[PDB]
Amino acid sequence: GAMNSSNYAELFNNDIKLFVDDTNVYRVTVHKTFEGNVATKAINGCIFTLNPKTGHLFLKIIHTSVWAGQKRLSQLAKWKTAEEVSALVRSLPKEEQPKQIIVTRKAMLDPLEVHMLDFPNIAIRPTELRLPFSAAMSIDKLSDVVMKATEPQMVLFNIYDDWLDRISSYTAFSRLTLLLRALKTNEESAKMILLSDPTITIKSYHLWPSFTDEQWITIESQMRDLILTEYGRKYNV
Amino acid sequence: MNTVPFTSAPIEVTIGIDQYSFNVKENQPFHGIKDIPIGHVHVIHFQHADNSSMRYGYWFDCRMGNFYIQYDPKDGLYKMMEERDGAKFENIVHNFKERQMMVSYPKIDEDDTWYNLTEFVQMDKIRKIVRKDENQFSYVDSSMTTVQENELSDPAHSLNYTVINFKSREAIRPGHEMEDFLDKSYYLNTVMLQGIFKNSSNYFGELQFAFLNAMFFGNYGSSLQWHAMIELICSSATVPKHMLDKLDEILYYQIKTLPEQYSDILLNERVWNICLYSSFQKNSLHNTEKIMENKYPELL
Ligand SMILES: O=C(O)[C@@]1(NCc2ccccc2)CCOC1
Repeated sequence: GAMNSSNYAELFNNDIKLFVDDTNVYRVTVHKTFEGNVATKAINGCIFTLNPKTGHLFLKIIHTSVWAGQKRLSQLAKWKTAEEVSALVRSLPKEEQPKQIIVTRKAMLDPLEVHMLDFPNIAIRPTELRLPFSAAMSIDKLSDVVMKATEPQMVLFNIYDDWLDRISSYTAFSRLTLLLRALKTNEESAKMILLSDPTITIKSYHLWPSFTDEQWITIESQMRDLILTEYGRKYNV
Repeated sequence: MNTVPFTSAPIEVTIGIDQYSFNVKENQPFHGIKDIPIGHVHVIHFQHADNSSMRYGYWFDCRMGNFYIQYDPKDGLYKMMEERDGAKFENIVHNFKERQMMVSYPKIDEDDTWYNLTEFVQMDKIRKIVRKDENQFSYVDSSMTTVQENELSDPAHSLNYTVINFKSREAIRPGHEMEDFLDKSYYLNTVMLQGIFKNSSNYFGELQFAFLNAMFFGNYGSSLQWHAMIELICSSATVPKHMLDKLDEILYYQIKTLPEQYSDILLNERVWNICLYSSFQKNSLHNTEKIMENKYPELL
C-alpha cells in the first residue's frame, strides 16, 4: 500500500522501484495582459523519476509545445506524466522494469494505474513521506538542461554522483533529501553553503561538489542549521 | 390471472410478492397467492420469522409453467416447483380458491409500480444471470455472490452479472487512456451496448434486476452492480437521448419504491452525489434528482 516511515528500508532493498514526482511537469508564470486581465505563460518542465537504490534519475523534459492548444493543463499534466512513465517502463528491458512505482502526489495514482494496465504486477503506490523533489530544479545542471531544451528529451543522471562508492543507498537518499529540503526552504543560502569554498568544485560529470567524507558532515550540519533557522523565522520561534 | 399455490405453511414466515409483503403464522391454513398479473416477471420471497438470516426467493413468469411452493423440512426452506400435470394443478388451485385459502395479489388499478420497476426485465435474461437450466424459475438469496465479487466461491451458485470495471483493459483503449477514463462513452456504447448487451433494453433489464435483488434480498453484490450500471451511463458524455430519458424514469420509480428506512444500506452516497451533481449527465435526470432531493436530502 502506501509507503511511509515504518517501511522505509524497503526503498533500499533489491526489488527495483522508482519514485515519480510530477510537481515540475507543468510550470507557468502568471502575468497581467494589456487589457489588465491575467494570463499564464508555460515554461519547460520535467518528470522526476528516480531509483532510490541506485540514484538513476530519468529526467524527461516536458517542452512547452506539448501544451499547445490543449485545455485543462493541470489535469493533462498528470496524464502526460503517466504516459511518459509507462513509455519509460516499456523501453526498459524486462529485468530492469520496476516492481513498484511510488508517486509523490496521490493525484497521480489513477492516471498511472490506467496507463500501466498492461503491467498488472507493477504495484502503483502513494507515500506518506513529504519528499522535496520539487526542488530538483534548484540543481543548476538539471535546471539548465530543462530550460535549454527545444524539443522533448530524456536525460539520464545519477543524482548521487559517486557517493555510493563510500556510503549506502539509505545514507545517500538521506543526504539527497536533506540537500533538496534545504534548497526548497532557502535556495540562496543552501547554494551559498555548497559553494562557499572555491577549492571544492563540481566535476564535469557530477551534479554536486566533490566533498570529502568529513566535509560532507560539515555541509550536512550546515544544511540542518539552515532548515532549523528558517523554521524559527517562519513561526517566530 | 395466474396462481402460485402453496402445499402448506409449516413455519412462520414473512412472504413477499414483488413490492408487497404479508406474514403467515406457523401452520396457518395458507395455500398461496392468486390474481397474479399476467405479462410481467414476478418474485416470491421469504424471510423466516425464527431466523431472519437468509432472505431467499424465486423469480418466475406464470406464462412459462404452473408453479407452486412446498416447504422442505430437510433443507429448511420453501421451494418452488413446477407441476407438469395441468389438470391436477387446476384442480388443486380451484379447491384452494373455493375454500378462500389464498391471498390476492393486491394490485391497485391506477398503480403501475411493478411494470415501472420491471419494464425491461425478461425471464430469459434472468435465467442467464442465475444459472440453473433444469428449472424455469430462478432462485436468489441474500448471500449469493456475483462473478465479479468472486474474482476479487462456488461458481454454480453465483450471480453472473456483466462485469463492469472502470480500471480494466476492457474499459480503456490503449492510446486513449485519459479520454476513456474521464469519458466512459466508448465503454458504454461500443463495449457494453453494441458488444455485450446488444441494445439498451437488455442493459436496463439487468440494471432493474440488480436493483430488485438488492432491495428484496439485501444482496450486496446486486447493489454494487446497480450502482455501477448507473455510474457508467452518468459518466459518459455521449448517451442517446432516449436512454437518458428512460434512465430518469427507471431510477425515479426505484427511488420512489425504496423503503425510507433502508436508504442507508441501499444508496451509495459517492455514486449518487457524483451522478447527480458532478457527472456529464448531472442535468439529464430531473425527475430522479427531484425525488432524491426531497426524499433523501441527508444522503446529499
Ligand atoms: O400487513 C400486511 O399484510 C401488509 N401487506 C398487505 C398484503 C396482504 C396479503 C397479500 C399481499 C399484501 C399491509 C401493508 O403492508 C403490509
